[PDB]
Amino acid sequence: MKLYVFLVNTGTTLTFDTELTVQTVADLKHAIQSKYKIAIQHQVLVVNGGECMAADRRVCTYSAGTDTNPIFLFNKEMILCDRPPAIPKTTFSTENDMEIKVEESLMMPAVFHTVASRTQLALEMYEVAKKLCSFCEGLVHDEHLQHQGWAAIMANLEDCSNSYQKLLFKFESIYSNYLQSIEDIKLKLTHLGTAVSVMAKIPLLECLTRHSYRECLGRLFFNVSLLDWINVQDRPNDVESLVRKCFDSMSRLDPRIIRPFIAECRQTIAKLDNQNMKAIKGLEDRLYALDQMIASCGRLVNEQKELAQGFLANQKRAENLKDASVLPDLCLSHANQLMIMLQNHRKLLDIKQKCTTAKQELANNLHVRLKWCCFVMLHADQDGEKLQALLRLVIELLERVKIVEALSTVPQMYCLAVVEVVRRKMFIKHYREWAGALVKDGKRLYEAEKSKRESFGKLFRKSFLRNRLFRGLDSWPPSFCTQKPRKFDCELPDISLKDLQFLQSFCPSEVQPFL
Amino acid sequence: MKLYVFLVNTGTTLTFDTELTVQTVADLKHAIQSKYKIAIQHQVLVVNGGECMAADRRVCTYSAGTDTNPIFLFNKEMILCDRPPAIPKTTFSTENDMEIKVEESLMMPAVFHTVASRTQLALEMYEVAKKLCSFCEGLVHDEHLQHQGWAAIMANLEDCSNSYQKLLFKFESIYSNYLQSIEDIKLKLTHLGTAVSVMAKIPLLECLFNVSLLDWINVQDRPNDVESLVRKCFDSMSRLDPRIIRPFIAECRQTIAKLDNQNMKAIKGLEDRLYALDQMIASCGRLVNEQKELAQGFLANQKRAENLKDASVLPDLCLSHANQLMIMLQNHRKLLDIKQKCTTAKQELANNLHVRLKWCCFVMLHADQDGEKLQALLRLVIELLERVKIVEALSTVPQMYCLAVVEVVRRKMFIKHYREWAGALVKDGKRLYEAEKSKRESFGKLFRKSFLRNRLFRGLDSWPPSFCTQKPRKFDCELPDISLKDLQFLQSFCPSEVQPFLRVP
Amino acid sequence: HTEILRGLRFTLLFVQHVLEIAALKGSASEAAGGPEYQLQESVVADQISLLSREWGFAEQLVLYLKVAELLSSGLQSAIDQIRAGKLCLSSTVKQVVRRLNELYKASVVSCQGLSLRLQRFFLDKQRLLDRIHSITAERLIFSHAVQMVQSAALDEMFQHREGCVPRYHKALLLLEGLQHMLSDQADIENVTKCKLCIERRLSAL
Amino acid sequence: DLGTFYREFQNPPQLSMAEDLDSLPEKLAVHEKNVREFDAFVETLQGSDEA
Repeated sequence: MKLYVFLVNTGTTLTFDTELTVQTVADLKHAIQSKYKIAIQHQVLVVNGGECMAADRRVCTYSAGTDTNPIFLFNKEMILCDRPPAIPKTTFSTENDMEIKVEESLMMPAVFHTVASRTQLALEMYEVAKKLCSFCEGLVHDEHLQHQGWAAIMANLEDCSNSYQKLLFKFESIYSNYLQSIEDIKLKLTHLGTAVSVMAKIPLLECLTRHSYRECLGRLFFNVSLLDWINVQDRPNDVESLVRKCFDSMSRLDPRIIRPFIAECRQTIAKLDNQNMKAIKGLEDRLYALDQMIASCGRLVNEQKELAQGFLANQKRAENLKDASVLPDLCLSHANQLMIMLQNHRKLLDIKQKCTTAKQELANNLHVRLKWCCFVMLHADQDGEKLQALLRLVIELLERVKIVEALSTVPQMYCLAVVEVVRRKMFIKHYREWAGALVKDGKRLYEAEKSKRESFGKLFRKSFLRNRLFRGLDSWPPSFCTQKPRKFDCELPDISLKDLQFLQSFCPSEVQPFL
Repeated sequence: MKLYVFLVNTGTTLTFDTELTVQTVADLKHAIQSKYKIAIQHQVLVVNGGECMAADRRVCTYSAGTDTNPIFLFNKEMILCDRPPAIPKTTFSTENDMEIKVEESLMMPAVFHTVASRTQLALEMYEVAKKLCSFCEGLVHDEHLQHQGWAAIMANLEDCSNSYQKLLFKFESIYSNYLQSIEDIKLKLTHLGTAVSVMAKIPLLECLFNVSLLDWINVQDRPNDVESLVRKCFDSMSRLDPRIIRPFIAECRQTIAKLDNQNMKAIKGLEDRLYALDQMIASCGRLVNEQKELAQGFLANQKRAENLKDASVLPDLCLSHANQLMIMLQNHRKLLDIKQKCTTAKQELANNLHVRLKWCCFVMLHADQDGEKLQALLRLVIELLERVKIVEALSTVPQMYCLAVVEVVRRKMFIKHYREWAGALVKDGKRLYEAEKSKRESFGKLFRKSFLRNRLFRGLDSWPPSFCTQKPRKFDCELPDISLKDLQFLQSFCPSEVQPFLRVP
Repeated sequence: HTEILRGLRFTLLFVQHVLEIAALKGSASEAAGGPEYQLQESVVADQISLLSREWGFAEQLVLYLKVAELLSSGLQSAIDQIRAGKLCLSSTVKQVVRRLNELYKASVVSCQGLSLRLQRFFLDKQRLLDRIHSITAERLIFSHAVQMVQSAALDEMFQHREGCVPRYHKALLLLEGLQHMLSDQADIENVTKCKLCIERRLSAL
Repeated sequence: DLGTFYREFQNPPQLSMAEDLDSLPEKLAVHEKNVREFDAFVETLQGSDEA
């Protein structure tokens, strides 16, 4: 067996050693350059099954390429060539000899010597008769491989089409979300702009020094506002930049521009789904007729080679006999038979020309169909690139929406946080006074009771009644509320009551920071 | 290595298989009785250093058994008998037959066969003298072993005497302490009588009905009640009064004084006995050396006689033989005198050790009975000095009863106050903590730990310690339910003597 | 045939000793004597006993109840063996059975009287009597025998070697009957150890 | 061996009252019955016999 590749558009099989299994797909195109020669850029290769051979894979992967299943190749440059590509015609020189010598032998009288010369002529011509439709069997391969490669590239195109359909479906789903999210983001962007306006006149307290703890003295006037901090965190983005980019993306994603593009995408889907070009009108019955004619090869051979062998044997015997009563009639009968077999041989020539003509017209229709296929491929590539870019933009919008939502509340959360932190700073004061008082009293109680109990036990330890008549005298108080509770809220910054004052009087957050 | 044991009383070597070594003292006694027919119960066994055999320790643990340091077996049978034992000898008629032949050989004329008889006689005589020397040395080394036996029993005696003297001194000191406390003990007993009279009246509360505290004290550790304790103390005081103990300790000190009789522990004439018997051993060795020399000279003279066939030589050579024979007879009688002196010295040492051991056994038995008596008296005194501690405890019982009642009622009152105090504290603590936690949880829900949780307003995730949120653990759970009513009842009924311990908050 | 008379006679002797123990437990607390007798004892110990006598009365009652049970069982055995012809009807059986009957009558009367004069004491102290685990006649008899032997040994050591023999004999005869009363094998082994030690001493004498 | 005799006797090892006293009256009734029966029998112990 051997590795094989087949060129479909020109209908040309390619023979390769099975040994080449050790080399990649790029190496296989370069092997087509090594034995044959066509520039790699022209080479488009697909397998029965439709997979477009990835350059890095080795042929061992793909389960085809044999004598009985080469891989399909296409010179898309030749396809893009305006011309209908011509036949890589083979030079069948033997036909010239056959015609010339056939006429030569026919001209001379059909005497037994001339009939023997015609017998030799038959030995040559009607034996190469087998070669003729052996070559036509090569073409028979060519034809059914053409159908198979046609189907393979159509599996490839259909795969591209389902990828296109899924991509557009996801696009229209995310845009169905955007259907309401566009007005929602308009509202939320009004909200963010409102928030930006709000951040003016709500100063970032001098408690910045404490919020950035490491700097307080560690870095060893301007009323810095919440602006120039919100955007300072996330330095490169101005937040105003966030609004600007949201508006820009909204404009590009507007249905005004988007819906016509999706209409073009739908038309691209329709063209990808063009069953008319995807099919060939009656190629199956065409190949069925070709099957009938290749069968006619064998049938007619069963006519000729029979007659030829019989004539050869009979002429040998009769000429060796030199019988004048048998040679004339038998030889002339064989001459008329040779005339009819010459008609049959020429019929071989017409069927050869007919099958080559079939090759040519299928190749021309296939040239047009590959032009359509390449146009669809290019349109699909463009549309896929654009769809991916716009999907990236849509997801950018659908993430910046959450970023805007987060950054919108920041004045509300600043107010809530400042009020809560002052509340805790005062509640800890109250709780500390409270715990101090309670612990003082509890320690007093505990020490007094412990002193009394020990001063008694010291007397009662040396007694006969201890633990025999009187029980439980060795117990102690539960030591409850005796020691100061551990710390809490020590990590809260030193925001003053005067800081809430610093805010509220001349920095309107709209009342909310009021306690 | 091989095991040997000794009967010091007579001085007979006892030899055993090594199988007894893996065995122990009791097995040693049984083996002694079985193989040598000495009763087990009569066996007193001692090692160098003065240790007496406990029946438990394996014999080798006591480092003895070799021929130079065996176990010493002292027989009670032989000390119960008044007379000293008899000692055997190595008996042979060969000595007397040899003497008779030497006397006869002196009167046998000068002929070759006579000289042959002479040389045979002398060759045998050398061996006889050698065997006499060996037997004598066996006896004398056996004596030198009887001496380590006596010294071992002396060591045991000294250890026993020191222990007995220490015990007597200890009892004398403890008895002096008791003697200076007889009046105090009697006063404490009178006080216990008073305290029992008091306890008879103090009601016993339901710490578990005309039950008094005395009845409760009585039902404890019966039938050893307080009356039994007092009478036992009085019995011991009766048994320990100095009119008995002082004479008894006088008799004891007399016992130690007789234990100090160095005239019996030390063998007088020991040094002389060694100085004489070892010198006699040296003399017998020299005598046997001369005997061997002259026997070989006899052989040489026989060699000369058999070859010098001249009739004038044999008579003179036989005169020389007669002079030599007289020399050999003198040497033989000297060796036999050495034998007699050694045997009589062994018998004399046996008798002297017999008398000294009779004295030692008597002294040791007297000291042991005195030790038993003193141990009993020490136990009496210590038990009495503990019973007086019990007596003092019982004397102070009635006061401690009232004080414990007062303490229990006060503790009930304090618990009543403490539960209220803790209830108020926990009420307030739970109120405040729940309010604060509700507010903080509300703020956490509003903040959603999302927006500025740590970026700007750092560390809002902190809570109060839940201090004073749960009530204190239980305490004073086992105290008897001594109501204030019970204390009032005791103040109503208890005698005046223990009222001051009740009339207080 | 007459060995059963040995059993009855031993029962008689043992109860005649337990009755002596009971009498000693009575009002007259057994005091010491001689010039060494501290005159303070007859004051202090006598006072305490006069204060706590009723517990001694209860001990006397349990001892009398135990001797009543012993005599009842012994006489029931004698009754059965006389009725069945297993025991000789006359001769020495007469005197032993009649003496057992006399002692039984005395014991029944004594325990009835002590119950009558302790009825009030029991009704008063019942609340305390629950906590105390009942003191049994076996404990009392064993303790009395042990203390008798200890006292006799002390007296013998301190030159009184003559009057000790009867005390040892009485202690031995008490323990001989005490073993038959105990059921726990540990207690029986203890009693046997003490009895065999007393036997060793008596043989030494 | 008086010494070891005492030494082991220095302290030989030792060997709800309401229940026994509650059972007491029945016990004494039983005892009275028993004494009556024993007296009634021993009154009849006048025979002659030997074994």
